[PDB]
Amino acid sequence: ATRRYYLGAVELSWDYMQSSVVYKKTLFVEFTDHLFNIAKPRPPWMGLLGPTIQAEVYDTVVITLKNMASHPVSLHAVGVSYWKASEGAEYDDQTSQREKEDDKVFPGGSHTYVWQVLKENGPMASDPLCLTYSYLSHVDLVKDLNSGLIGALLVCREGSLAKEKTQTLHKFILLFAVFDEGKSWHSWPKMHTVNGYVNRSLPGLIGCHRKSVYWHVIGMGTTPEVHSIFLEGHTFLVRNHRQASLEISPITFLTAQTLLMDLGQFLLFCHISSHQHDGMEAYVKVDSCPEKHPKTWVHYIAAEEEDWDYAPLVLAPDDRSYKSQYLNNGPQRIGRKYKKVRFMAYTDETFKTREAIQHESGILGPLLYGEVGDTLLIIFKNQASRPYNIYPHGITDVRPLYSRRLPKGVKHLKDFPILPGEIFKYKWTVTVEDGPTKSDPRCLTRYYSSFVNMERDLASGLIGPLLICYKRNVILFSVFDENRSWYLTENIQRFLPNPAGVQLEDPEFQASNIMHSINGYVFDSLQLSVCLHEVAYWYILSIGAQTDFLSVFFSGYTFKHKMVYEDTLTLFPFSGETVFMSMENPGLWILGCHNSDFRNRGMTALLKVSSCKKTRHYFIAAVERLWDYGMSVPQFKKVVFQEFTDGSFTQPLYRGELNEHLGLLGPYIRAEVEDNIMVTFRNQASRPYSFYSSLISYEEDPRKNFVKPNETKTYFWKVQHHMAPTKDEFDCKAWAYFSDVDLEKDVHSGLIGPLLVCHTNTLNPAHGRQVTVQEFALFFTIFDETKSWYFTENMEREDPTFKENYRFHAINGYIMDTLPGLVMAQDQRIRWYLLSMGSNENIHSIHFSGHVFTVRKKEEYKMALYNLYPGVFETVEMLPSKAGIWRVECLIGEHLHAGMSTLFLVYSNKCQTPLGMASGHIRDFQITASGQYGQWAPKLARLHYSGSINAWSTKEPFSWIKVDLLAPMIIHGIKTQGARQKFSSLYISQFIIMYSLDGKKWQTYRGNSTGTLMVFFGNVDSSGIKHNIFNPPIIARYIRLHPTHYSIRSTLRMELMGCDLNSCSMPLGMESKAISDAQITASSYFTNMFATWSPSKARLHLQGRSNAWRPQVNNPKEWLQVDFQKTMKVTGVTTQGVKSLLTSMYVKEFLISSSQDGHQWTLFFQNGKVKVFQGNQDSFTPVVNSLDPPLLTRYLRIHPQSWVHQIALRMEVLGCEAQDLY
Ligand SMILES: *[C@@H]1O[C@H](CO)[C@@H](O[C@@H]2O[C@H](CO)[C@@H](O[C@@H]3O[C@H](CO)[C@@H](O)[C@H](O)[C@@H]3O)[C@H](O)[C@H]2NC(C)=O)[C@H](O)[C@H]1NC(C)=O
Ligand SMILES: *[C@@H]1O[C@H](CO)[C@@H](O[C@@H]2O[C@H](CO)[C@@H](O[C@@H]3O[C@H](CO)[C@@H](O)[C@H](O)[C@@H]3O)[C@H](O)[C@H]2NC(C)=O)[C@H](O)[C@H]1NC(C)=O
Ligand SMILES: *[C@@H]1O[C@H](CO)[C@@H](O[C@@H]2O[C@H](CO)[C@@H](O[C@@H]3O[C@H](CO)[C@@H](O)[C@H](O)[C@@H]3O)[C@H](O)[C@H]2NC(C)=O)[C@H](O)[C@H]1NC(C)=O
Ligand SMILES: [Ca+2]
Ligand SMILES: [Cu+]
Ligand SMILES: [Zn+2]
Repeated sequence: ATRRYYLGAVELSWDYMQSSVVYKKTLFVEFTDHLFNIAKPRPPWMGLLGPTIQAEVYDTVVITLKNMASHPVSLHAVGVSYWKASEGAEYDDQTSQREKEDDKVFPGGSHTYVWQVLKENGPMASDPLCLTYSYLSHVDLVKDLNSGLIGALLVCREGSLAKEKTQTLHKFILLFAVFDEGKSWHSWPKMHTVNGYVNRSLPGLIGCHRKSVYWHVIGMGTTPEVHSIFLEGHTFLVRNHRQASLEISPITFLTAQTLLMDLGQFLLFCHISSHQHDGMEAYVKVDSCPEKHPKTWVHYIAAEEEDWDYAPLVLAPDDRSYKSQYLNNGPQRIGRKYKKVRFMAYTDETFKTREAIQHESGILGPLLYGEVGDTLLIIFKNQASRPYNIYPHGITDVRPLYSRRLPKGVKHLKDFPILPGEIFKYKWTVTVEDGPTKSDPRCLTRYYSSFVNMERDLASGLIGPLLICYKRNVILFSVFDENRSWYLTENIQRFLPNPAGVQLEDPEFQASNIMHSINGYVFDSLQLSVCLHEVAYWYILSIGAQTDFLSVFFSGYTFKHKMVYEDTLTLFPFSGETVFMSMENPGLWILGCHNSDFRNRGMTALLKVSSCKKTRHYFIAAVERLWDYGMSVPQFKKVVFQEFTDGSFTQPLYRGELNEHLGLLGPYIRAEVEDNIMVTFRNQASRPYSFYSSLISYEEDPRKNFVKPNETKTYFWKVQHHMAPTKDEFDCKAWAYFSDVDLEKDVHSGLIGPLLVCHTNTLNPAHGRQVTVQEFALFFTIFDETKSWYFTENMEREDPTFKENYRFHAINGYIMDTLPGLVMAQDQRIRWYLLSMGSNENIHSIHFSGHVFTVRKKEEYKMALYNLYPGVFETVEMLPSKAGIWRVECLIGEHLHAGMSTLFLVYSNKCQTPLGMASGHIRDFQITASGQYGQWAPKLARLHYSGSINAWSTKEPFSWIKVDLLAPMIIHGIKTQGARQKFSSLYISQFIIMYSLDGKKWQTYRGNSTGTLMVFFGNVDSSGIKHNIFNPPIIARYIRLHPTHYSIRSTLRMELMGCDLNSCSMPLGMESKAISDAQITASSYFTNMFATWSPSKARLHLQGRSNAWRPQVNNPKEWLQVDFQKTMKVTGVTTQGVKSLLTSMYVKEFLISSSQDGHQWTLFFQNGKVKVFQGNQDSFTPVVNSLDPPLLTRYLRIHPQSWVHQIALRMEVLGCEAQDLY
C-alpha cells in the first residue's frame, strides 16, 4: 500500500515542564481528515516531535502539508527517495516553476509530497528491523529547527508491520535536541531538552522487565555542541558493539537498544562535564508488563597522598614564556610538582608494602583486569586527609562483600564515603551484559574512580584503568585541573614565595594549573619503549576536565579499530576504546592529540620503536597559488599540492573533467596493495613544508621531515595490508596526506589531499584509475585564513566581527554551491570519499540530498547522514536513481547557511538527442568561425548538407569554429564529415575541443586520455561520419572545434549530440510506435477510399500512403488529442506536414491546450495572453517548439490555426517523465 499522512505546521505554545516560562514555537502535528479540522491523538511522551512516519519498503508515503503558521516551511525528508517535486530546498537546480512549489509552502498553504522508499532506500542484512530517519522543514534551517520543526521517519524493512508477534511495548523515540529559542522564527535561553522537556519532566518512558527496548535516537541542534547520553542503570547496543554513552553529535541518527533487567527508575541523562546541559535528562521507569573457569581476582588498593612530578626528568629549561608557565616555579607559579592523591596497590591487608610501580602508568592506579564471569574483590583503605571512594564504570553488580544490604542511611554505594582510615571490602562481578559482544574487541576499556565528589576527587589523581574482556599499554588522556583539587591550598602555602600571593581568579594563575597530561606526564615525557613487530593492544582513555573530544593519533602508525583500519581515534570525555596496532615501523614518534590547544601545552609523549610487483610513481610539488573560493572580491594567497611530470618540475600536468572537483585538494595518489608508492616531493612556495601520510613505512638503522624551499625529498615505501582495505570493505579506501611541520597551521593554508589504496587487482590498465565506478572526494573543513602562514601577506586586502568571512565553509574549497566536477552518470555506482579536518567545530553532518548510501565496516550498514569527526576519512557508495541537480549540504544551519554546499549533476545516459545542427533548430547566427575564408561559410557546417558548396572551410592553418546552444547544455557527442570540391577530398582528421559557459573563459578537454588534452580523430574522406563521444561528458553552452591536421583544407560538417541539463529531451515515443494508435484521437478524420487519414497516423517521419492526420473539414478550431495515460512532463513539440499527390500540406501556426482528467482544459498562455506557435513553412522539415514553462499533464492537444492548402499534422512530443501529486 501507500499510506497517506495529513499534516500542518500549526504554530503552538510550549513551556517545557508540562504535558513556568512559556515559549512560542511551531510544531508539525497530524490531523485526521483532509478537512484539517480535528487534530490527532498524540501520546504524552512525544512532546514536540512531528508524528512518527512508519514506511515499509515498496511503500509510497504521500503526506499533505498545510503551513498554518506565519512563515514558509517545507518537508525535507532524509533517507528516502522523491521525484524532485518533493525535496524541499530552494537552490538553482535549474528546475521549472512547478518543481519549486515543493521548495517553500507559504502561509494558508498546502502541497502534497509523495515519498518512495526504494529497494535501495531499505535496510541491509545487519541493519535493524527499522532504520532511523527524520524530516525537517527546510526554508531557513536555523530558524526551522530552533522553532521545533522535526519528525520521526522510520523505514521498516519489507513485510514488517503485521503487529510483530506481540508488539505491546517495543520502541520509543528520543530527540536529544538543543532548541535555541533565541535565534528562532520569533525573536533568550539555549534550552537543552529531550523530546521538548527539560529537567526530568518527560512522562511516559516505560519498559518491560525482561523484554528489551529500542531507542530511535535523533540528534538535533543548529551548532556543533556534542552530547553524551547515559541511561544510568544500563549500557547501550549499537550495531553489536557494547556502548555506554550514546555519544550523539549535531544531527545524528542511531538505533540503540538497551536491555532493562532491574525494576525501578533510571536517569536517562546527559553527562558532558562542560558545566551545562541544563536538563537534557529524563526518567525511564521499568515496571513489569503482564503476561576455563571463572577466577576471582584479589586487589588490596588504598588511596594515599603523595608528591607528583608532572614532567619529571625533562630538561625543560625554558624561561621564555608559555611552556614555562606550566613547569617552572616563580613569583606566583606553583610550577610543576604539585601534591596529589592517587590509588596505590599493596600486597596484603597489612598495607605496609607497596607493589612495583612503573613508568608508562604515571598517576593512574593499578590495572584491574576482569574476564566475563570472573569476580573482582576490591579491598580499599583510605589513607588521606579526606573521605574518598572507589566505584567502577561498566561493571554493574557492585554490592559490598558478604552482605547485599547497603550500610547507613545510604541509597547507593557510589556516595558512601570511606572515613580516612577504615577498610571496606567490595565485590565486583562481571556478567556478559557488562562485556563485549562478538563484534567488539576482546577487551573493552573502562575506568574506575571516586564517587563522593566525582569532580575534584578525580582532579587530584583518583583515576585508574579497568578492562572487561570476553572468555598492558594503558594510555589515559587527562586534563588535571589543580584549581579544583582539594590539595590546592596545601600546595600554594608550600610552593609559593608568599602564601599571601593569593590573587586566585587571575586568569594566568588558574590557567597555569590546568596541566595537560598523558597517563600522568606532560611535554614529551611519557617515553614508552616497544620493540619491533610486537603486536600490541592499546587500551586508551580520556578522563579529566576536557569536555571537548580528543582526536588522538599515533604518528607513522595505524591501529585496527572497530574491525577496520584507521589512523585517528575520537575519544569522547569519559570514554575508552581498544585499538590493535601491529607495530612494524621503526623510529621515534609522538602520541599526540591534534587539537593544537593541547599538544602545544604538553600532551605529547613519544613512541620510540626499534628492535631488541609494480611501483606507482607520483610527482607532486607544493605550489603557492591564489584563491577566492566564490567569485562567480577578496583574494587570498594559499598553498596547495600540485601534480607535475618531469623531474624538472616544468609541465604542471593540468587536470580536467575528472579532477575538477579537487581544486584545493592535491592530486589523487592511488596504489594497489603490495606494490610501491614513490612520491618525489619538491617545495616551491615560501616556508619549508613536507609530505607525511602516516603510511610512509621507513626502514630501521627523530626522523627529520624538513623540506626547505627549492629542495626535493623522496618518500618510498611498500604499501602493506595494514593500509589496504579488508574483504568486507570496499574495492578501495582513502587515507590522507599533508605537511607535518605544523600539522594544522599549514593546512588552513591549503596543503591537503586524498590517498587511495585499492585492492589487489582493481586499479585498471594504464589508466591507473578504476573506471568501473566514479570515485570522488569531498573535504569539509572551515578554513580560517587569519591562521594561515600568509595572514601577513594577505594584507593585500582589529578582530571584532571582521573575521566572519575570513572563515570560509569549504567543501573542497568552494563556498556556496561553487564546486564543479560533480558530473555523474545515472544508474552507476559512485564511491564518495568523505573527510573533515581542523578544530572541533568540524563535526560536519553531511547529507546527500534525496539520496541514501551505504558504508562498510565488517558489515554493511545503510546510512543517509554521515558525521565526519576530524581525522576520519570515510568511503561510501551510492547509485543515483534519478537525474537532475542535487545537493551535498551540512544539515546544521549556522554552519550551512554560512555557505557549505555544492551540487552534483546526474544525467540520464539514455538521453542522447541531436541538438539540432542538422535539422537547423540551431539557427545560423549561433555558428561562428575564424575567417570564413571564402564562400565556404561556417553557417553551413551541418551534417548531410548537399549543394556543391556545403561546409565551413578555411585555407588558414590555425583556425576554429564554435557554436552556442543559447543555454548551458550536456554536450554529449559530436560527429564529423567533410566536403569535396572538383576532384579533391576536403576533410579534417585530427581535432581537439574547447568549451565554456560565458564565451570568454575557454577550457580545453582531458577525458580519460593520458595527455595535456584529448586528441580526437576526424574523417579520412568526404563522407566519413566520425562519431566521437565524450564519455566524460561536457557541460557547456559554447563549444568550439579546433582542427590540427587536415587534408587539402580544414573543412567540416558536424552535428552535436546532447541533452539539456535535467535530461528532458528524448521523444515520448510518437514516431517509434510507443504510443498506441488508440491513445491518439482527434476531432475529425477525413476518410473514404485510398485514404483514412486516421488521427492514429500523426507520427513524425511516418512514411507511406495516407500518413498524417487530416480533419474532414478544415476550420480553425479542430484538435488532435494525445492521452499519454500517465503524467509525463512535456518540454517540447516537434511538428511536421506531409506532401500527397502534388499537394504539399502543412500547418503554419498552432496552439496547445492541456487537460489532466480528460475534460478540463487550459490553453498554454504566454505573457498573459495565448501563444501562437510558429513552425512549418514547407511539408517535410520538422520544427521543434520548446516550452519555457515546461507543461505537465497526461493529456495534450494541438489546435492548428493558420495552415496551408489543407491541415496535415505530423508530430512527436518532446518530453520526459515525472509524477505530480499522488
Ligand atoms: C532546569 O534545571 C536547571 C538546573 O538547575 C535550573 O537552573 C536554574 O534556573 C534558574 C532560572 O531559570 C536560575 O536562577 C538564576 O540564577 C542566577 C545565578 O545564580 C541568578 O543570578 C539569577 O538572578 C537567577 O536567580 C538558577 O541559578 C539555575 N540554577 C543553576 C544555574 O544552578 C532551571 O531553572 C530549570 N528550568 C529551566 C526552565 O531551565
Ligand atoms: C629558488 O627559490 C627562489 C625563491 O625566491 C627563486 O627566486 C625567484 O624565482 C622566480 C621564478 O619565476 C622569479 O620570478 C618571480 O617570482 C616572483 C615571486 O618571488 C613572482 O611574484 C614574479 O611574478 C616572478 O615570476 C623571481 O624573480 C625569483 N626571485 C629572486 C629573489 O631570485 C629561484 O628561482 C629558485 N631557484 C631556481 C634555480 O629557480
Ligand atoms: C572514459 O571515461 C571513463 C573513465 O572514467 C571510462 O569508464 C567507463 O564508464 C562506463 C559508464 O560510466 C562503464 O560502463 C559500464 O561498464 C560495465 C563493464 O562492462 C558494464 O557492465 C555496465 O553495464 C556499464 O556498461 C565502463 O565500463 C567504463 N569503462 C570502460 C572501459 O568503458 C569510459 O569508458 C571512457 N570512455 C571512452 C569513450 O573512452
Ligand atoms: Ca524541489
Ligand atoms: Cu557543519
Ligand atoms: Zn546535552
